[PDB]
Amino acid sequence: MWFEILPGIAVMAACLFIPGMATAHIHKFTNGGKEKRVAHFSYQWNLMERDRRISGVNRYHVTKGLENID
Amino acid sequence: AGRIASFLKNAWAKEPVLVASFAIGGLAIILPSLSPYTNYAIRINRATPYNYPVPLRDDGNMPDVPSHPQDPQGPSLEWLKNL
Amino acid sequence: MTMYIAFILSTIFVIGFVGFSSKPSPIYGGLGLIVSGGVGCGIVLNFGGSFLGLMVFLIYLGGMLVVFGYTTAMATEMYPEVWVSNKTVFGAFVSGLMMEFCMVYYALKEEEVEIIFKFNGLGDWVIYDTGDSGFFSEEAMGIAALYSYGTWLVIVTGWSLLIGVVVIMEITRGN
Amino acid sequence: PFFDVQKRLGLDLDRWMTIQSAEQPHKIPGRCHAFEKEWIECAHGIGGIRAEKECKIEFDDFVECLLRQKTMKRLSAIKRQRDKLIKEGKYTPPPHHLGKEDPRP
Amino acid sequence: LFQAEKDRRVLQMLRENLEEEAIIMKDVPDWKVGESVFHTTRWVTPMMGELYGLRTNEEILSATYGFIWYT
Amino acid sequence: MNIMLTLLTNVTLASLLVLIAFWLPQLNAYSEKTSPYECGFDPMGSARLPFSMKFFLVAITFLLFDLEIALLLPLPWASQTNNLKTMLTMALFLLILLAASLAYEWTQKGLEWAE
Amino acid sequence: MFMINILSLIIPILLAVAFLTLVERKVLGYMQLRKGPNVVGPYGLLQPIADALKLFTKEPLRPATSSISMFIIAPILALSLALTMWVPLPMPYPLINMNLGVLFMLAMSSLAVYSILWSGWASNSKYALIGALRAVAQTISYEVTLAIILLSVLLMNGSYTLSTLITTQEHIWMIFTSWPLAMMWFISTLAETNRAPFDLTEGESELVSGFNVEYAAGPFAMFFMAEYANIIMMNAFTAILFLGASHDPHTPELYTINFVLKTLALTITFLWIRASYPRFRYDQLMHLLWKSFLPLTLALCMWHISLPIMTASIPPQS
Amino acid sequence: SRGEYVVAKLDDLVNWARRSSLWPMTFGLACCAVEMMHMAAPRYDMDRFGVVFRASPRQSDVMIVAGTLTNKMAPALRKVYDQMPEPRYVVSMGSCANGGGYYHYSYSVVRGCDRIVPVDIYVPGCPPTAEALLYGILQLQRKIKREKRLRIWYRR
Amino acid sequence: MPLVYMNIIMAFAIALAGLLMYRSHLMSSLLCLEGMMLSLFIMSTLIILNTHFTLANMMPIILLVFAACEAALGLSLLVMVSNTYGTDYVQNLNLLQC
Ligand SMILES: CCCCCCCCCCCCCCCCC[C@@H](O)O[C@H](CO[C@H](O)CCCCCCCCCCCCCCC)COP(=O)(O)OCC[N+](C)(C)C
Ligand SMILES: CCCCCCCCCCCCCCCCC[C@@H](O)O[C@H](CO[C@H](O)CCCCCCCCCCCCCCC)COP(=O)(O)OCC[N+](C)(C)C
Ligand SMILES: CCCCCCCCCCCCCCCCC[C@@H](O)O[C@H](CO[C@H](O)CCCCCCCCCCCCCCC)COP(=O)(O)OCC[N+](C)(C)C
Ligand SMILES: CCCCCCCC/C=C\CCCCCCCC(=O)O[C@H](COC(=O)CCCCCCC/C=C/CCCCCCCC)COP(=O)(O)OCCN
Ligand SMILES: CCCCCCCC/C=C\CCCCCCCC(=O)O[C@H](COC(=O)CCCCCCC/C=C/CCCCCCCC)COP(=O)(O)OCCN
Ligand SMILES: CCCCCCCCCCC1=C(C)C(=O)C(OC)=C(OC)C1=O
Ligand code: SF4
Repeated sequence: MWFEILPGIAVMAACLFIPGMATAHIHKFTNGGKEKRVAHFSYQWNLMERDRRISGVNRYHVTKGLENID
Repeated sequence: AGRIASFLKNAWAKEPVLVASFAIGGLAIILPSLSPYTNYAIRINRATPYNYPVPLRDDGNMPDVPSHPQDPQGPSLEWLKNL
Repeated sequence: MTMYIAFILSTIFVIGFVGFSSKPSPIYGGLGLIVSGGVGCGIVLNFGGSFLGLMVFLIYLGGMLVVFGYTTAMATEMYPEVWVSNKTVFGAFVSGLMMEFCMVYYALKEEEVEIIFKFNGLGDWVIYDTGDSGFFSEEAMGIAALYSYGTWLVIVTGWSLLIGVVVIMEITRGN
Repeated sequence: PFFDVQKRLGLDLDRWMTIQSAEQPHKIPGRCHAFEKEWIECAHGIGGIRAEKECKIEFDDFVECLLRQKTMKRLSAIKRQRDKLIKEGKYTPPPHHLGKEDPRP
Repeated sequence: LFQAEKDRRVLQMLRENLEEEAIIMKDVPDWKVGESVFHTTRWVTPMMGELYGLRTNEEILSATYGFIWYT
Repeated sequence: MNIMLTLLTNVTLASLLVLIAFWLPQLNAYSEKTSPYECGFDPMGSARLPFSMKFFLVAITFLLFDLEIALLLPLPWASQTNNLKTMLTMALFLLILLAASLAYEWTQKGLEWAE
Repeated sequence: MFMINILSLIIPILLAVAFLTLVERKVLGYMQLRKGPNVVGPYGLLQPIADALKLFTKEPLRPATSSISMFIIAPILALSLALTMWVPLPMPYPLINMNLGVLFMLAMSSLAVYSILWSGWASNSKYALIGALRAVAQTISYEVTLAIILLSVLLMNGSYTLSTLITTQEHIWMIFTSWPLAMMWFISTLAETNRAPFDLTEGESELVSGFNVEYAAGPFAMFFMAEYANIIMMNAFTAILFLGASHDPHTPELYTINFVLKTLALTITFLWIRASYPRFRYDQLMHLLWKSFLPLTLALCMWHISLPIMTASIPPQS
Repeated sequence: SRGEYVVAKLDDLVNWARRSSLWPMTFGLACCAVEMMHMAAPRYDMDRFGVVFRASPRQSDVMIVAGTLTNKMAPALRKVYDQMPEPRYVVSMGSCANGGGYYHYSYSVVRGCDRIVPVDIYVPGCPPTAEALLYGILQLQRKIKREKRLRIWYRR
Repeated sequence: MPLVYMNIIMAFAIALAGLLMYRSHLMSSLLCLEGMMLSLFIMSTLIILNTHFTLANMMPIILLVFAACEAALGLSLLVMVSNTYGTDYVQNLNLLQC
């Protein structure tokens, strides 16, 4: 044997590992490495738009801290 | 007394699914009116600040309105923390 | 002007309406109505009606499955008609297509009042509201208010549904 | 014809839904709440015949808020003149209207 | 703070549109610059076309469909 | 925008698979190969003839029961209202009427298929 | 970069689907005191590749009496919908983050039936027509109960967002609160994916091949791919809905491994059920769904509406 | 030549795919089919070779004629053979299908299924054992392996 | 008015024309009725969404509900008509004159 069924199962598992993992990595690669922002409501979208406007490079994930208040 | 007992026994022998369904529906109808936490659910719903609390223009005749959030006046969610 | 996605969707909506209104075999009419339902769902999604569009799509999908079964039961023929197998059906389809073409041309090329009023087009994006607030969706709140504001509506709707079940049972009895 | 059972009993069977400026959930306002409020308060108690004439300004403003025909006409005229002036090369749009602006929060 | 910033941003956009309209429409004989379409003199919340009329299509797209299309 | 791209990609992949399946292999189509299948023999009648539905009444009832789903889906949002008593009463009343409809059709032999 | 993500979602699903067929053949074999494919490659690992290559190099045929447009359209719709229905699944992050993912999934499920219906009708054969009508009956049987079960379960979640299901089951699995509905839900999935004991649309022992009797080579392979993809997808949805994996924001691979293992367990349970039981009669399925599942589902919906109000346990995010 | 090498490799690939996945039609006539049922039984497990029965002729690759072919049945056999898409193969199993066998001199029996359809493999026996049938299918696999369709096309 | 409003109103007009001009099958006319209801749903939804009339968001759903009733009603009648004639052709419904 019954463990001879295991190899094929393993292959399937490996395939099923690819999507979610990939998504996570891609979500980190295009969002500064910090977990792509979720905007289910218009308040979160407004926060994202303000972040993009004040980033200075048209990228919401470029975060400005207290070093920007001179 | 005995007639209902025999009817319930026959139903449990023949249609257990219907007996369970009717029991669950009856409990769902009855129990909420006897619970003390329904008031707590209503108060929890009322305590969620969806919109901005617009301040009132002071006229010197509101002893029960705070001038600052940390002032003792106004509603308190101290009950909610322990709940 | 901005990609006129909503205009393309509404044009496909009208095309599907022409498709099922020229009345081919009810299989293809049901297909056209399914297409129109999906595209109208897309339109409403683009205007911010996620729940309403998804619900109308679901409801019409179920209704069209029932309609397909009923067509195979009691609305079939030896050679079911398509839009090109009949002079009448093809003529109606073409007439609807060119009527939509003419209406669109008289709309976006000049300002003319067809039936109700006139306008210039300019794409839907102009007439929006730019409202910036909220931790909820106004559509969801307005729909959920049915159980707190619309008690009367719930009562009449439930009564009509129960009466409709009784009514179909009464009608199909026969004898 | 219209037996006003609601008014006789004070029930509010469907009057909560008749107008846009009437107690929406979470105090969410309509897009044209102020205009409708102004028109309704203008026309209250004077009858339809008098309200049609003496409250025409409020209703015109309310309809303009609803459908925005005049605003679209003005915007179209401005854009048409801009395009005409740009085709002959007499006008140039400012940098903040071309995508090179300095954004503010 | 967001409210104050929103008022300042809206007013700045409207003033920029006003100045551009004043420059553009100088030749039309019977045109008043900044003339309202409402009889009332109270403040009216700007419509999307008024704010983004004289701007690029990308800004218009982000303003209109930016939130809905974000997933 | 992303969902449109995803839908286009999926439909394109399926259509490309169909195109490959129809243009790559060698085709030898003759009248006997493409005839309808009835396990050894020519069908007596047409497949476009009427096909009786013995569950037609249940099919109609499905239409009415499908809209109770529309009425009941906003319940998670309705549970957040302040007047929970009215909302609970209305939801329970709607479900009770649905159950009564089911019971009425059940007791009138409406769920039995036509013979 | 989003297209890369779409491809990294869809291609592994197809690869997973291809291997799923191999696993079922082996699992069925070992449950039947045999081995299953163990010759084509080591342990039959090359068997799905050989099957795909054989199917896509064989001649497809257009029936003379068939309606060509719908005949071609139906498999494309089936496979495209099967691929589309994976995009809102949080693993732990979704490719498409929707406010209403459950309702979208319901609507796409409802649209998926029309591939079966239109293939059966456009084949212009009697067995295909019987299979299509059986599909109509199956949908009428399961749809309302499935939707009400979903609503009752999600009353504890607070919204229709799939990712919120991770937060809802942070400390305990939802099954421990809704194990009755779960059982019914499981059965509904078996009826939704046309799987044994509810494999009536195909019905090999009764209708030869049912709706897809006239399909050969590539379109038939596409129908098979869509069906197996739907099986895996529905088991993944069940695992997300009822067996909540703990999510670490800095280590999402742990969630991915947990979720994949739970999904594989549910799929193997499907294969086990196919190996264990006879087939329902398609009127008995409707009687089961409308006379046993529907009353309990309505009563449990009532109970699950009343329960959070009774105990003051209403979830957030109106 | 590069082209000859390419077509040879492609022939190898397609032949491997076609012989590693052989789907016979669910089709039997007489006692021989019982032995065919014993070839799918656990002891021999034909599915372990990639051989799966499929009911639809459109989804099948191999016709195994397991049993006597009568005159009343010949049109049906020819019909369900014609409805098999190509490439297709026929295996004649047992004496009755091979040449008539015990009923060769009857008024109602076709004297061999090769009068109706072309035959690739003849499996002798009355009935052939399940192992003999398995040998026949493996020989058919080898014969398919010997195919050179693309090389023939390239050399045209 | 946006061009989308004109497209939706034209869809309603087309569905009404399709209903008013009968071919043989009654099912086609029922489908035209359903299309009319769908166009009404879309139009009302667009108006209510644009005006941000919150409480009116439940109005379209109610519409759908009664649409279903109408649909069911029509199908019921169709069954009986077929049972009398073996066909759903409207030319068999001529026992009554004016
Ligand atoms: C005159 C003869 C009387 C008997 C016959 C009448 C025939 C008509 C059927 C019933 C009459 C309808 C009256 C109910 C109108 C609903 C509105 C009112 O009752 O208030 C509601 C009070 O709630 C009550 O519980 C109403 C529920 C009672 C009805 C349920 C069962 C009765 C149905 C019987 C007939 C229906 C068909 C047959 C069913 C078997 C909700 O108000 P509330 O929530 O505070 O505040 C809302 C305002 N907010 C939003 C700003 C906060
Ligand atoms: C997995 C997803 C990714 C897939 C990506 C690839 C997608 C492939 C899509 C389908 C291609 C697969 C088919 C295999 C090769 C194509 C052959 C066919 O399509 O074209 C032939 C071409 O035939 C044409 O009718 C004649 C050629 C003349 C027309 C070409 C127009 C332009 C050429 C002018 C010459 C100048 C060059 C211009 C281009 C630069 C027709 O052959 P035909 O016999 O019918 O059909 C049977 C094919 N067999 C033999 C392989 C079984
Ligand atoms: C990427 C997507 C597009 C392509 C899709 C298909 C992908 C390629 C398919 C994968 C190839 C792997 C198959 C190779 C398996 C051969 C195993 C071995 O058994 O073969 C032996 C020798 O091999 C065969 O002669 C030839 C098979 C190898 C194929 C040649 C490689 C060509 C690859 C080119 C790929 C290009 C795809 C299309 C590009 C556009 C013969 O042994 P056999 O008699 O059986 O077994 C007897 C049974 N016993 C063992 C129990 C006694
Ligand atoms: C107050 C609760 C109300 C709300 C909750 C209900 C929720 C949903 C439940 C109702 C759904 C519809 C029920 C429809 C009932 C139809 C009954 C019927 O006619 O079916 C009989 C079968 O049932 C009967 O025999 C008649 C009724 C039998 C009794 C059913 C339960 C009655 C009440 C008992 C439960 C009481 C409450 C529980 C108390 C617990 C004990 C302390 C015929 O069966 P067939 O399928 O046709 O037979 C074919 C094979 N021979
Ligand atoms: C204090 C308040 C608490 C609330 C109440 C909670 C208590 C609830 C008590 C009842 C729970 C019952 C839940 C089950 C619901 C349906 C059960 C049922 O009765 O259905 C059967 C039939 O159900 C079945 O047999 C199913 C058939 C399909 C079998 C397919 C495979 C079986 C699945 C095996 C494993 C199941 C794993 C499910 C969970 C997986 C995890 C998600 C009725 O059919 P018949 O016996 O023929 O009789 C009808 C006429 N009287
Ligand atoms: C899948 C499990 C093995 C099934 C093998 C299918 C064989 C098909 C032959 C048809 C047939 C069947 C079904 C059969 O049952 C039978 O016994 C009366 C025959 O006579 C010997 C047959 O010829
Ligand atoms: S060859 Fe012998 S065993 Fe086979 S079918 Fe004929 S008589 Fe029966």
